[PDB]
Amino acid sequence: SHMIDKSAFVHPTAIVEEGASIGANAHIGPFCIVGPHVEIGEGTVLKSHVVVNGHTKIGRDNEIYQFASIGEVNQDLKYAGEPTRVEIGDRNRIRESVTIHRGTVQGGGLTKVGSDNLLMINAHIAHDCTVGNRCILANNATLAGHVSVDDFAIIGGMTAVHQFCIIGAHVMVGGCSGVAQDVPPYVIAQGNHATPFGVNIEGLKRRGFSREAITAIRNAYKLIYRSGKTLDEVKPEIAELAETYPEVKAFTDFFARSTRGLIR
Amino acid sequence: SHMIDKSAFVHPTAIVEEGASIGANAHIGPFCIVGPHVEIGEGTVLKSHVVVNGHTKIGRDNEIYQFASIGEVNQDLKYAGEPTRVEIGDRNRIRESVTIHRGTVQGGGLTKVGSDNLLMINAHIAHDCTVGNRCILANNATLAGHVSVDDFAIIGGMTAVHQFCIIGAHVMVGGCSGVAQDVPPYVIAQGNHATPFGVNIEGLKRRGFSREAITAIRNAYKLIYRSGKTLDEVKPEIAELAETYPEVKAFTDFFARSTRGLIR
Amino acid sequence: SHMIDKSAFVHPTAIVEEGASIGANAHIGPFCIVGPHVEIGEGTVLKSHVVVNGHTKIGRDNEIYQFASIGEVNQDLKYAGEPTRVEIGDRNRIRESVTIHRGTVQGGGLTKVGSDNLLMINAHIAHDCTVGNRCILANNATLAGHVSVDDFAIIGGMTAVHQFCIIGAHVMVGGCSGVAQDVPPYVIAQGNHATPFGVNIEGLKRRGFSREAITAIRNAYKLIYRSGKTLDEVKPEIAELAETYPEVKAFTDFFARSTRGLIR
Ligand SMILES: CNC(=O)CN(Cc1ccc(-n2cncn2)cc1)C(=O)CSc1ccccc1Cl
Ligand SMILES: CNC(=O)CN(Cc1ccc(-n2cncn2)cc1)C(=O)CSc1ccccc1Cl
Ligand SMILES: CNC(=O)CN(Cc1ccc(-n2cncn2)cc1)C(=O)CSc1ccccc1Cl
Ligand code: NA
Ligand code: NA
Ligand code: NA
Repeated sequence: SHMIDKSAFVHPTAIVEEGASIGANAHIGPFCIVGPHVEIGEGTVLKSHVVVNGHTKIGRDNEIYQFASIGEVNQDLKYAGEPTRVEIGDRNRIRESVTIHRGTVQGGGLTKVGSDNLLMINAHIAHDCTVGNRCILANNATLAGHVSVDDFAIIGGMTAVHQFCIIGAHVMVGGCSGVAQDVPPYVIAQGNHATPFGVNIEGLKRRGFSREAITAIRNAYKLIYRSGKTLDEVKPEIAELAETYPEVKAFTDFFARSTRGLIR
Repeated sequence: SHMIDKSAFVHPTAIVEEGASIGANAHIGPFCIVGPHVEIGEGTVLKSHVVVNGHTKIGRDNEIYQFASIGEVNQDLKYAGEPTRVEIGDRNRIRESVTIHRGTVQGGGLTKVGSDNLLMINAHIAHDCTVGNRCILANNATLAGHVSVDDFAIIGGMTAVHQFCIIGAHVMVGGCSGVAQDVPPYVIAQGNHATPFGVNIEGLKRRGFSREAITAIRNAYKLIYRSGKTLDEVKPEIAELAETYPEVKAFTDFFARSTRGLIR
Repeated sequence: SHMIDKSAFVHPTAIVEEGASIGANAHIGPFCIVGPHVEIGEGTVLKSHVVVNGHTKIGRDNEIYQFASIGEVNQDLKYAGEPTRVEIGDRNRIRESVTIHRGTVQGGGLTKVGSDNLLMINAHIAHDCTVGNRCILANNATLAGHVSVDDFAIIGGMTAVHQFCIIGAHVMVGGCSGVAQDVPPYVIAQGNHATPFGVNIEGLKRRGFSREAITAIRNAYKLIYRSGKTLDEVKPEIAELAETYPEVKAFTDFFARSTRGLIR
C-alpha cells in the first residue's frame, strides 16, 4: 500500500504519483499516468499511453491497452469532483481507447467491473455502471450511466444501453442496437429500440447448461413474451417453475432490480 | 500574444512550440503538443496527451481531456494544407478522444464552437461545422462537414449528422440516429433516417420558456407537420404567429439557412 | 533493414526498438512507439502518440495520425501471441484513433491494407481483414474479423461489417448500417441489416466507367435482384453478359469468394 513493489516495472517516461500502489510484476509502460489513489494488482500491465486516476482499484493480471482512460471524472453534469470510486477485478482485457468513469454521489459512488471481461476498442462504462464477470463489450459499445451488465452478457458493436437499464446474465445484444429498457437474463435482443428474439440457446449450450435448464428457460421466456399475460400475472408462474429449475430464479432476481420495464 | 503567461503551468514533458499564446493560470499537462498558431485562454486545462495545432483559438476555463485532437487537418479529400481556422469559446468540457478539425477554404475557412458545451467521448466536429452554446454531443456523436448545431441542441449517442445539415436550437436528437436533412428548432428527432417526434417540451420547460411560448411553438410545429400544407404555404403563417410570440421567429430564421429540406 | 535511414527523423521522445527499419525521409513524431519487427517506408509520417508493433510492414508516403494503433494484438479470443502480420501499402491517410490489428493463425495470419485509402477517425480493421486500394472507411466504421473491402468501396460512418463478409469493388454502404451478408460489386447498401438500393451509378460515372459498362452492370444487378430467379440460376447469365462487358466479371469473381449469401 502506497508502495511500488520492487518487482514491478515502471517505465522511466511514466508518471506514477506518490501514494499509488503497484503490485508484484506489474508493468507500467511508457507515457502512462497513474494517480495517487490508484491501486494496481499483481501482474497487471498498462501497455503505454494509459491514464489511470481517481480512487481506483484494479486487480491482478489485467491487460490495459494504449489510450484507455480508467477512473476518470465522469460525464454527469451534476458531478463536481467528489471522491467517488472505480473497482476493476482480475484478468480483464481492456482494449485501446476504452473509458471507465468514476461514480456519482447520487448514483451510489462506485463504478464496478468484475473479472475475465473483454472490453473492445472504445467501449464506454459510464458512472455508476456495474459489469459482472466474463462479459464482452464489442467495439464502441456504450453503457450510459447506472447500467448493469450481468455475467456472460455480450453487448454488440456500436450498441448503446440507455441510463438505468439492466442487462441480465447470458444476454446477447446484436450490433447496432439501442437498448432503452431492461433485458431479462438469457435473451437475444437486437434493433433500435432493441426488441427480444428468443433465448440465447447457443450461448447456454456452450456454457454447459443442461437440456432441462434450457427447456425451463425457454418456458420462462414464453410465459413473459408469448403467453400474452401481464408481467405481474406471470411472476408467480416463473417462481413456481424455478422451484424445480434453479436457473429460472435468475428471472425473479432480475424482476426485483428492473425499473425501466422489459424490452418487448 | 506569442507569450506564455508567467502564471501558466507547462509540464516539462509537454511540447509547446514557440509562437503559441498561453494565458494566465492555464495548465498544459504531460505529453501535450501545442503548435505555434494556437492561443489558449486564461484558466484552460489540457489534462494530458492532448494535441492542439493549426490556427486555433481556445477561450477561457475550458477542460480538454486526454487523447483529444483540436485544430487538426480535416478529412476533406480536397483540403491541401491551407491555413484555415478553429475557434472554441469558454467553459467547454471536451472529453477523451474528441476531434475538432479545421475548416476548408471552399467551406468558409472556419470551424467554430461556442461556450458551455459538453462534447462527450469521441464526439467529432468536422471541417466547417458551427456549434453554438450549451449544446451536448453525446458519446461518438459525429457532425460531418459543414453542419450547424444551434444553442441548447443535444445530439444523442452514436448519432451521425450528414454534411450541410442544420440542427435548430433546443433540438433533441435520440441516440443511434442518422440525421440526413435539417431539423427545425425545438424538435425531437430519432431514427435512421431521423424523423420528427413533436416538440422538445421537457427541454423548453426546464429552460424557462413561458406557457404561451411553448403553446405557440407547438402551433408552429403543427403548421409544418400536421397541417398537410407545403412548407412555402405555411412560412407566412409562421411569420404571422411570430408577430405575437417572438420565440417562433427561430423557425423563420431557420428556414432561411436550411438547404437540405426538413426531416419528415 | 533493421536500419534507421540517416535521412529519417526520429523525435527524441519516440521509442523505436532496435531491429525496426525506417526508410529515407520518414518522420517518427513525439511519444511514438515503434517495435522491433516494424518496417516503415520512405516518406511515411507518424505524427505523434502512434503505437506501431508486431510483424508489421508499412509502405511509402503514409500519414498516420495521433492515437492510432497499428499492428497491435487482435481481439480474437483464440489468439495467443502467435507471430502473425499486418501489411499496409502506400499513400494511406490513417486518421486519429484508427486501429489495425494483426491476423490470427486460423484466419490466414495476415491483415492487409492496400494503397491510397482514407481511414477516418476511429475506423477499425480487425484481424484477417483485407482492404484494397482507394477505399474510404468513414468515422467509427468497423470491420469485424476476416472482412474483405475491395477497391474503391466506401463504408459509411458508424457502420459495422460482420465477420467474414465480402464488400465488392465500388460499393457504397450508407452511414449507420449493419452489414451482415456479402455485398456484390457496384452496389449501394444501407440499413440495419443492410439491404441493396441499386447500383452506385454516381461512383461509376465519376470513376470513368463507360456508358455500356454501367448499363451492363445495371443489367447484372437486375438479374440478381429483380429477375426473381435463384442466384445459381442467374450465375451463367451473368457470365454470358461478362463475355461482352468485362466489368461484369467482377460479379463472377465475387460469387466465388462469397460465403454468407448476398444482402437482399
Ligand atoms: C447478428 N450478429 C451480430 O450482431 C454479431 N455481433 C454481436 C456479437 C459480438 C461479439 C461476440 N463475441 C463472441 N465471442 C466474442 N465476441 C458475439 C456477438 C456484433 O456486435 C456485430 S458488430 C461487431 C462485432 C465484433 C466486433 C466489432 C463489431 Cl462492430
Ligand atoms: C430515447 N432516449 C435517448 O435516445 C437518450 N439519449 C439522448 C440524450 C443524450 C444525452 C442527454 N443529456 C441530457 N443532459 C445531458 N446529457 C439527453 C438526451 C441518448 O443519446 C441515448 S445513448 C447515450 C446517452 C448518453 C451517453 C452516451 C450514450 Cl450512447
Ligand atoms: C445517405 N448518405 C450517407 O449515408 C453518407 N455517408 C456515406 C459516405 C461517407 C463518405 C463518403 N465520402 C465520399 N468521398 C469521401 N467520403 C461518401 C459516402 C455517411 O457515412 C454519412 S455519416 C458520415 C459521413 C462522413 C464522415 C462521418 C460520418 Cl458519421
Ligand atoms: Na422492480
Ligand atoms: Na433556405
Ligand atoms: Na461461394
